[PDB]
Amino acid sequence: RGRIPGRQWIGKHRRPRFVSLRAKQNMIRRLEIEAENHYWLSMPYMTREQERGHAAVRRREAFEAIKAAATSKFPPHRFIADQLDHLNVTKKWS
Amino acid sequence: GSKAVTRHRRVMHFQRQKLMAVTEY
RNA sequence: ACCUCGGAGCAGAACCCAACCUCCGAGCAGUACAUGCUAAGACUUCACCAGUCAAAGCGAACCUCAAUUGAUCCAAUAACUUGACCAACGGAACAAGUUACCCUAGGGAUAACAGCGCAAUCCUAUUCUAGAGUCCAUAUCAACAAUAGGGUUUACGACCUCGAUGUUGGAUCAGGACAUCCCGAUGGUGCAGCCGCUAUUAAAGGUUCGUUUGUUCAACGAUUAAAGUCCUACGUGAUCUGAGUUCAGACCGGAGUAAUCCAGGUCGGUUUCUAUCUACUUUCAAAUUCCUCCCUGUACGAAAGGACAAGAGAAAUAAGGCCUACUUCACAAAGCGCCUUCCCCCGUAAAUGAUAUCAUCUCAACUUAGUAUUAUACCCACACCCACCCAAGAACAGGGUU
RNA sequence: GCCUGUUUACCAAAAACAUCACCUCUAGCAUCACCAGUAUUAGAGGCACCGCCUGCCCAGUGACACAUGUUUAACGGCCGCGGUACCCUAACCGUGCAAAGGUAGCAUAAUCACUUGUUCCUUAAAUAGGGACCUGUAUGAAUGGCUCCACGAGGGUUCAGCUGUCUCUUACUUUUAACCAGUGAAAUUGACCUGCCCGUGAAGAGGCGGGCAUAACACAGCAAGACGAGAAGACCCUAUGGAGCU
RNA sequence: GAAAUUGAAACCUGGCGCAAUAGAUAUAGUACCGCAAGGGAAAGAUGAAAAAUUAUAACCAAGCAUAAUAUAGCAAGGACUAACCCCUAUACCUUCUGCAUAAUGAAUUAACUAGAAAUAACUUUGCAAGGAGAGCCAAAGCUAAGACCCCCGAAACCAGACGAGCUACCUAAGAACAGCUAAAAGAGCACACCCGUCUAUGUAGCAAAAUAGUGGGAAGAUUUAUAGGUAGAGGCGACAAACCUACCGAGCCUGGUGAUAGCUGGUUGUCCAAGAUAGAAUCUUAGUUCAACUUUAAAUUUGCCCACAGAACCCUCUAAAUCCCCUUGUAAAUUUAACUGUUAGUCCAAAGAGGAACAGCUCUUUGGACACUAGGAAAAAACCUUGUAGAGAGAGUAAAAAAUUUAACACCCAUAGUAGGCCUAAAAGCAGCCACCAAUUAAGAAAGCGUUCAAGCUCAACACCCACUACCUAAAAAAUCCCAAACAUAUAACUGAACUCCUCACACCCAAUUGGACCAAUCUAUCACCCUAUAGAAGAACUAAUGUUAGUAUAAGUAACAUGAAAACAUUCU
Ligand SMILES: [Mg+2]
Ligand SMILES: [Mg+2]
Ligand SMILES: [Mg+2]
Ligand SMILES: [Mg+2]
Ligand SMILES: [Mg+2]
Ligand SMILES: [Mg+2]
Ligand SMILES: [Mg+2]
Ligand SMILES: [Mg+2]
Ligand SMILES: [Mg+2]
Ligand SMILES: [Mg+2]
Ligand SMILES: [Mg+2]
Ligand SMILES: [Mg+2]
Ligand SMILES: [Mg+2]
Ligand SMILES: [Mg+2]
Ligand SMILES: [Mg+2]
Ligand SMILES: [Mg+2]
Ligand SMILES: [Mg+2]
Ligand SMILES: [Mg+2]
Ligand SMILES: [Mg+2]
Ligand SMILES: [Mg+2]
Ligand SMILES: [Mg+2]
Ligand SMILES: [Mg+2]
Ligand SMILES: [Mg+2]
Ligand SMILES: [Mg+2]
Ligand SMILES: [Mg+2]
Ligand SMILES: [Mg+2]
Ligand SMILES: [Mg+2]
Ligand SMILES: [Mg+2]
Ligand SMILES: [Mg+2]
Ligand SMILES: [Mg+2]
Ligand SMILES: [Mg+2]
Ligand SMILES: [Mg+2]
Ligand SMILES: [Mg+2]
Ligand SMILES: [Mg+2]
Ligand SMILES: [Mg+2]
Ligand SMILES: [Mg+2]
Ligand SMILES: [Mg+2]
Ligand SMILES: [Mg+2]
Ligand SMILES: [Mg+2]
Ligand SMILES: [Mg+2]
Ligand SMILES: [Mg+2]
Ligand SMILES: [Mg+2]
Ligand SMILES: [Mg+2]
Ligand SMILES: [Mg+2]
Ligand SMILES: [Mg+2]
Ligand SMILES: [Mg+2]
Ligand SMILES: [Mg+2]
Ligand SMILES: [Mg+2]
Ligand SMILES: [Mg+2]
Ligand SMILES: [Mg+2]
Ligand SMILES: [Mg+2]
Ligand SMILES: [Mg+2]
Ligand SMILES: [Mg+2]
Ligand SMILES: [Mg+2]
Ligand SMILES: [Mg+2]
Ligand SMILES: [Mg+2]
Ligand SMILES: [Mg+2]
Ligand SMILES: [Mg+2]
Ligand SMILES: [Mg+2]
Ligand SMILES: [Mg+2]
Ligand SMILES: [Mg+2]
Ligand SMILES: [Mg+2]
Ligand SMILES: [Mg+2]
Ligand SMILES: [Mg+2]
Ligand SMILES: [Mg+2]
Ligand SMILES: [Mg+2]
Ligand SMILES: [Mg+2]
Ligand SMILES: [Mg+2]
Ligand SMILES: [Mg+2]
Ligand SMILES: [Mg+2]
Ligand SMILES: [Mg+2]
Ligand SMILES: [Mg+2]
Repeated sequence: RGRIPGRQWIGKHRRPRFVSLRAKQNMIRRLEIEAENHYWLSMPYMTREQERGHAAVRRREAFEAIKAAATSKFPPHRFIADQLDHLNVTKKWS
Repeated sequence: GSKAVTRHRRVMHFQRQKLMAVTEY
């Protein structure tokens, strides 16, 4: 008997969706996990001013390796062995 | 699309409704 | 209403961003021509075409405002330069009106009737009371003030629908809903009795006979209780008619040089489909109401007048049958003639009782109208079947043949 | 609308085109129609008889004279305001324009919306029909205005008498209808093992969710739906795709 | 679109084309259409002996019986001992953000039909300061090869020929019109005749315009037999833009022409990878060009949140934020050349406008989702979870279910100074003014109804006992019929995806677009001849374009339908 207007999810007069208990428990546990993450992310170690350049050497070496791998692009080698053994298509009982 | 202030109450979003229902007095 | 560009908010603190969002303007100017020639580096109106700042040198004494505008070709001049309101301003060197006599390739991206979301336009039911109703808001009317349901109608957008959604009525056929005219049942009244109003429950029915204007609109004569409303593709054109509304002709009046056109009027203007699919083909039935007669000329008023209720008799619509008496006209079938139609439906008026020792009809336990009904009649024998007849019948099927 | 007639062969057959009466202009004339004719003739145009009549204009166009003019029965046009006695419709005067500021007639009409006008009649009941009025600011004197002798498959109403259009339909025959014998289609078909309600979706569900519904197969009638069949809609819009007229 | 200029070797018989929907249309320019020009299509299959009319060679598509149906449902999948019964699941390509939608196309089978190409680019041989079989290019170039860019569908215009046998007009010779009234008549009724105002029948009919009367004329502006003429930049026209051989606001045939057309539709086998749109200009928003992004192989090194700090304002507030940013997490960022495509998109949340502080309405910015997979919310397009793919009858998780229901009340008690002061006749407790007194225990010159001026009722205050003496107000009814059902009382855990893990190796789920690898029927060269490979070419693939042709089902054995009777077949009857 009760008819819903155009689309029960968008528009003005829409069918309202409510909350039960599973959603509340999920929100509670997610908020607890996020509060635990906030607590564990509330303590540094080097206090910023003690890391002006401790692992920059590894980054520079990795960048040099990536550059050497990207600048070493060349077509593969071409040998005569393939062109010679391709003649074995018409091989008989030899 | 409707404005921010209207007279027909305007039902909020699903996530906003869940947040308001889980954070009650 | 506009055709180019700038500024103020939308766009708030690097930048860009539109609207038929609301405002100021600009097609220039008040004074010296070193307003000479070269040459690093950048921004760049979201591309390009375009525009702007400037290191330094030779040359010279010691530039203000925000838009403030014009390219290719060509033309004038020995030369440096110059020419459009090309305003449609990224600018065809020069082209008006109509087609209801029109054609074509397309578009529900973009329309007229529809279906769709709110409702600018309304009723219904209430909160409160300025004012009326003789005093007196709630017998009733209602504005300046608020809350809930809908699209009856005009409009907002064009979301499937231009490889086609037939458009106003009327005949026939009806279904659903009350915001109910009535018969069913209540309370009050500014209810003295028949004439009226308010609020509730109930849809089993009707919603006439006619005229003219083209009508769903609208106008007038005669009744009862009424000539009620909305939706069903503004119900129904594979059922029916176009009286106009959607053409080709013409006439009157007007605009227009003419052509042409008219939500100004009129005369006539082809209405095509063999039922494919779903679904249907008595659902067997328990009606409704008007008038008259003793009460009745009684309560009532000052007088008009007339009932509440009961009994009886005559009558109107619909349904179930008949030919023997009236008609159509005859070894048959129909109506103009004849018989019958049987039960309610939820809103009050009142004892006792505590919670609340009074009182209390009860979304407490109960008692009265206060629930008709767990209703009653057609019709319920498994097989003799060539053929004939029939009040039975499209075939089939149905009955008789002693 | 003078009449007879004719026109849209195949949706309009009409008030539409024509017809005698009238009016305007042009031409001094011999070989092929005009015309083997001569200004009582011929050609080019407008209305279309008989009765009353056609009042004005070359500022604008064309035509004729090139003498500044003539022509309108050639294209077209004939006011507004203020003062104006008790009430509309004014007598009269002033003002500016121009060719004149609506002549005669007729009507709320085939005549812009107001307009279902005052009122009488025809009906008991009449935006239907007839009669006397123009604020008709948009009728109007050959884009001719009106009665009249006769007529119209033109458009509307009515009187004495009658036809089942209806109240309320009915009695019969044929075509046709139902079966038997054969030739035997057309449109149309994505496949169907094809029911209903509520709700949703490209916004109108037999194929989606939840319910209700269910042994199978033919014949005989109606239309409620499958936005059913025929025309790439004739109505609205786009196209630097066309065509007709002026 | 040339010219001047070196120049240009006589004679040899096939198809890396085909076999009747291909190739000329052709067995033939035959039938058929119009008076006419002209248009113009399928044809023929046994065999050495048809003078072998024998017995066989059968087997495959669409349509049929053999052998019909058996409840339920886009015709499908999972399955078990058995078709159904159990669960899930909304046909195909397209203009479109979104289509099975009730938008477009479709009955099948067989044949045919749709990406043809330059400058500039990429790769691989050869030669080289030279390359190239004269000509051209060159500060590492030159030559050759490979690689690449659709089909069909209109109204219009000209040129060369044809039509007045139907219809418009004209010309010469003929014919037609009973009867009555005949007023003398372009008179009347009315036969035959000319045209057709209306009703009824059918619109795939008798008929690509019919059937009877009601109709007008029928001695003339009438009809008709014969022959000729007027034709498209025109003929004719008692003017309908009417007619000109069934389709004339401008004809048929042929050539221009395979005309053009921003407009419609279609566009043929597999896998993998990459791949989604700040805008400007245009007689343009239905297109085009340039920005931005996407596609390949190379060169260079920096691309992203980065931090103390930096980014005038002014009266009145001025938020959420942004721009440059070595650390750290990363492997990505720019350019080179060829380039196709997006450039006619929506909803949700946030910051604004028009509108009604209306819409699934429009205009800008940021993020997400969709035109890519699945699950939940009933079906779902914007809500949430989730992304890189299997076999297994494995396991662990993300999202994932609504509760409200309430309107009560106090038990009793009331004398008097007075009609306290005043317009109206008076207002005596409720018409207005400052003071609103005063007696016994205790009551207002009046706290709520009925009162022209008085009476009737309660409440506050004694006397008297002494429950809560009050969680404040917050519900609604339209048209086919309301919708799954149920449980307030065995212990919070469990169920629940394509997310993760187990044995395997991992390229095997985006629109347009781009790149990389295979596949097959023809001919040719090389090997094999019971059927395949290496290389070159293509008329190289059809579930679709109201695509063309031939066969055949549903519609449908549906509509239409014939012949008067008896009979010796010599006849008779209406
Ligand atoms: Mg809906
Ligand atoms: Mg720039
Ligand atoms: Mg300087
Ligand atoms: Mg322009
Ligand atoms: Mg421009
Ligand atoms: Mg016309
Ligand atoms: Mg015409
Ligand atoms: Mg068309
Ligand atoms: Mg509409
Ligand atoms: Mg009052
Ligand atoms: Mg639309
Ligand atoms: Mg349409
Ligand atoms: Mg269709
Ligand atoms: Mg149709
Ligand atoms: Mg009621
Ligand atoms: Mg009537
Ligand atoms: Mg209708
Ligand atoms: Mg119908
Ligand atoms: Mg019909
Ligand atoms: Mg007629
Ligand atoms: Mg049937
Ligand atoms: Mg069906
Ligand atoms: Mg006449
Ligand atoms: Mg006709
Ligand atoms: Mg004729
Ligand atoms: Mg006719
Ligand atoms: Mg005339
Ligand atoms: Mg005159
Ligand atoms: Mg009038
Ligand atoms: Mg009448
Ligand atoms: Mg006549
Ligand atoms: Mg038969
Ligand atoms: Mg869908
Ligand atoms: Mg439905
Ligand atoms: Mg369907
Ligand atoms: Mg179309
Ligand atoms: Mg254009
Ligand atoms: Mg053009
Ligand atoms: Mg042209
Ligand atoms: Mg032409
Ligand atoms: Mg030469
Ligand atoms: Mg051939
Ligand atoms: Mg051929
Ligand atoms: Mg077969
Ligand atoms: Mg099932
Ligand atoms: Mg395809
Ligand atoms: Mg299309
Ligand atoms: Mg659309
Ligand atoms: Mg379809
Ligand atoms: Mg379409
Ligand atoms: Mg079809
Ligand atoms: Mg002739
Ligand atoms: Mg004629
Ligand atoms: Mg005569
Ligand atoms: Mg006659
Ligand atoms: Mg005419
Ligand atoms: Mg073409
Ligand atoms: Mg375009
Ligand atoms: Mg929108
Ligand atoms: Mg839109
Ligand atoms: Mg008292
Ligand atoms: Mg699992
Ligand atoms: Mg995974
Ligand atoms: Mg991918
Ligand atoms: Mg080919
Ligand atoms: Mg091919
Ligand atoms: Mg095929
Ligand atoms: Mg068809
Ligand atoms: Mg086909
Ligand atoms: Mg049939
Ligand atoms: Mg038959
Ligand atoms: Mg016969």
